[PDB]
Amino acid sequence: SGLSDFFTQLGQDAQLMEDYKQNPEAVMRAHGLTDEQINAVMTGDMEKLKTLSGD
Amino acid sequence: MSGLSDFFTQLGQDAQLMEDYKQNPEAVMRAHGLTDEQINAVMTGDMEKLKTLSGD
Amino acid sequence: GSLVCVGTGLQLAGQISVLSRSYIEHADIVFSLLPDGFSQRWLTKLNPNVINLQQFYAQNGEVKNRRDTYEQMVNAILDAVRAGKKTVCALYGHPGVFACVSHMAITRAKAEGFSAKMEPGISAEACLWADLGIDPGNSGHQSFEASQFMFFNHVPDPTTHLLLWQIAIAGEHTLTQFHTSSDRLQILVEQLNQWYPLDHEVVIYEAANLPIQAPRIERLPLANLPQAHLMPISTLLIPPAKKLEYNYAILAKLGIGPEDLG
Amino acid sequence: GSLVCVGTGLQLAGQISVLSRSYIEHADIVFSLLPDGFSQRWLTKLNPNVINLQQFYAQNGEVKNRRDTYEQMVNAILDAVRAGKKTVCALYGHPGVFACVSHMAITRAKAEGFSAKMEPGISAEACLWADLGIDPGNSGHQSFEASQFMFFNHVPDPTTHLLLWQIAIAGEHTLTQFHTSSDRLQILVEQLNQWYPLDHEVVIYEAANLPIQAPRIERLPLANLPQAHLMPISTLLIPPAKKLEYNYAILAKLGIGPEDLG
Ligand SMILES: C[S@@+](CC[C@H](N)C(=O)[O-])C[C@H]1O[C@@H](n2cnc3c(N)ncnc32)[C@H](O)[C@@H]1O
Ligand SMILES: C[S@@+](CC[C@H](N)C(=O)[O-])C[C@H]1O[C@@H](n2cnc3c(N)ncnc32)[C@H](O)[C@@H]1O
Ligand SMILES: [Zn+2]
Repeated sequence: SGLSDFFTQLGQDAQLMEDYKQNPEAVMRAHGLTDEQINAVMTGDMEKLKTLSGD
Repeated sequence: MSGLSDFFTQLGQDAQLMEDYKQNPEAVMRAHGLTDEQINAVMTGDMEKLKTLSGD
Repeated sequence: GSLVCVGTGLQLAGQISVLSRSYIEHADIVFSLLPDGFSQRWLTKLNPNVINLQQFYAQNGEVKNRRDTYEQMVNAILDAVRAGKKTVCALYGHPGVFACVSHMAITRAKAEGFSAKMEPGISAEACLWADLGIDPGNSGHQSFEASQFMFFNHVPDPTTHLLLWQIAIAGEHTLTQFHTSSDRLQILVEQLNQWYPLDHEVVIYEAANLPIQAPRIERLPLANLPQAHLMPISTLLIPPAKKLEYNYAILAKLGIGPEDLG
Repeated sequence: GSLVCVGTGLQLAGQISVLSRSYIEHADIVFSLLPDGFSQRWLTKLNPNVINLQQFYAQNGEVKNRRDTYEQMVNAILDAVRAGKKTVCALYGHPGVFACVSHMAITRAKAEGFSAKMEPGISAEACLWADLGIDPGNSGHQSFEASQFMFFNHVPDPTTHLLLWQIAIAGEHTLTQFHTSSDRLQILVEQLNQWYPLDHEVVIYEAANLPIQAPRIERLPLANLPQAHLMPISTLLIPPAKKLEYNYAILAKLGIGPEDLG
């Protein structure tokens, strides 16, 4: 799961965190998240995020 | 000049070393080169003396 | 065998202490109670030998007092310790804050002659202070389980920040289901109105569990609490109803007045 | 420029969160307030560009209102932010718990249009629960600054664990000393005697800052507090002195009774 891998990195890495805060969509796209994954993040739909992984 | 600081930093963040230390404090401290004086201060809980044997 | 209980904090991956992560990495076995599947995957990569404590929760509407659940959890942990395993329990937040499992497991382990210790972690309360920009020291703070606040005589200090944990199940107990949140919360409202106006602003707070997620910080009048959608992870903050006032009695004994305060 | 305030916990090296350590590592500059020289060395190895905030405390036997110290600390931090630096403040414990410098810097930074945030850390309170084997969910807890308890009107709940922070300077109104006098502590004893018997056992607690160090957990009667050796890092725990009483009106409305409580 690239989604899970990304969240784990983002959560521990302050450089990536700051890069994310500057440009969320760009960083998410560069890390290979899908448009629906990105949309879920930007709309704050946690329920769907968990659907788009498997938990 | 001493290795008290290096030891404490490693011990504080490494769970294997921490568990080894709790098992045999004096043996672990000797293995990291702490002097008899330093080891005595640890065992008697004299923090003020330890801070003197570091290089304030 | 031995037992160490560690906390993972609320946020994924990054809110665990350096040493606590090390304990997980070197454990023979890990018993986990984590917020979500992202956290579960994170843990599994740290250490593959994980037992998920969530399995012991009641499912299929089967009868099991949440006291029995905790008992099963503790027995599972202790069985590993008794067998000889270097055992770690990984609980979300701080493992010793509203966490009967850790306290029970540590108590019993020590009683059976095993090494057992708890490593502090970052609790929901710790996250609240940071997220809301409130210092508990500003005017003091009081924390209670919502149900204990209702069941027993606990008169709050309305100058403090008051936290009621487990607000979603406030007043609940096995028999007699007022699983009308509305009903139980209206009783709580009426109780709080003893000290707080009905229009007093309160805050429903939920710390984020993922790095891309914003916390819930919902401000509403006390009177509207019974209509709110509350989750298991919800905590209620009740800000002060009164500003601090001078304790002239004690100032007198000190031989000073407000003007002397530095 | 930007500001992130992080906590390092109480224990050397290992009690900082993974993310917080990362913030320190990647900072342009770090302003620090740490417990000892061992911690200071640890930090300098993480990031060599450190300014020690300790320098703003009174030195060379000068007298200084602690409010002025804090102001100078905040100005120093903001100067870095204003200059354009990616600034991290590293405070021991939790940077927002009984700590005004962080809150002040963040407020000011936001007002000046800068990004500013606080990351939670492990506080002295968090360490206390672990070290004393007390789950604060059990009977609740409450925290006050000792001096504020004396100067302003606060009423504790004697059924709940009570924490008095900064006990070593209790009643020291000038804000210039690092210790109070025995007469002030005696006044606090008499004040607390409204709720707590003179022979009531209290605990002077000090979390360890070094991995080879045991916590201070000194039990003594309240009456003996004025003669005790207190340090800047001392916190006073006052366990409950009164038994819980049932809230009969509420129990009746919820439809439960003592039978199914405890
Ligand atoms: C069984 S206790 C677990 C507390 C956990 N050990 C800690 O250190 O926060 C569950 C309660 O903690 C609080 N809590 C848990 N997760 C939370 C979150 N994400 N945000 C806010 N409060 C939370 C709520 O009051 C919830 O009902
Ligand atoms: C300015 S406040 C700093 C608190 C810190 N931000 C924290 O998170 O614990 C100083 C007070 O915190 C408490 N404190 C600090 N270090 C402590 C320690 N090692 N053990 C116990 N309490 C401590 C004491 O009440 C002390 O007077
Ligand atoms: Zn608290």
